[PDB]
Amino acid sequence: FDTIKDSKQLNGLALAYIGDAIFEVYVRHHLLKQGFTKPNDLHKKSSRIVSAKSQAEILFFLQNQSFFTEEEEAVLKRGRNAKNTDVQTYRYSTAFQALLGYLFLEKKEERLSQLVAEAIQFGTS
Amino acid sequence: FDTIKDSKQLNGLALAYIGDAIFEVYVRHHLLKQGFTKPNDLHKKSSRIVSAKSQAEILFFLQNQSFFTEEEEAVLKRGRNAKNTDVQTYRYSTAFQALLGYLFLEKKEERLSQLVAEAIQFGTS
Repeated sequence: FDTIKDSKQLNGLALAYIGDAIFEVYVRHHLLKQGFTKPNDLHKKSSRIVSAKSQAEILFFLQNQSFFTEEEEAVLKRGRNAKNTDVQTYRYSTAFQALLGYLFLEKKEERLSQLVAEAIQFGTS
Repeated sequence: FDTIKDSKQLNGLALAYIGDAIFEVYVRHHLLKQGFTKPNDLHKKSSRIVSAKSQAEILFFLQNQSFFTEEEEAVLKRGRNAKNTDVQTYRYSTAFQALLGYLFLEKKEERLSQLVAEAIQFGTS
């Protein structure tokens, strides 16, 4: 993908907007790779993993592992504050989505794969 | 992403399932790159481009350019026949989604970028 000029200046919602799609590709790819193959199977599986509640729970989990660097912490803060979903779950899921968006747009490919794998480990289990 | 064993044997719906997410990342990235930045802006933009009607129209367009190779034609046939949306628009959009899924999973990265850019040229305009 092309570099986007000043992508790191993007507001939290704009970062969360790309992050949410990125997470969906990783999760759907994961489920295919596990040998699921049926439609109603795969959509039930991915909607469960990609839901706001589940992304909130994932982020909490990763915070207790002290997974993140200070740069990533700053991007999560940006997403959490970006101006039938709970307020706190909205804030945390948007934080997680903004970080994925950020890592993707900044082309931190290795770190993004690491983070999503961790997220998927927890969110599937 | 890891290779998925016998990914090319996947049924049309399973290929369309990953293709649809892939298309969403490309389209969202495109809109960010164009310097859109507002939420209600970007979602209105991408839902318009990624809708079944618009993917049907895109595929028709590309067919008249005789864009596709014979291998890709076979994958479109698989998606079109995979067992408030119109029947024909469903069939064509699923065909387009299965091809993107296929190109992605088979790691035909250059061809996938080519196809999506063409799709986005037409679908935005």
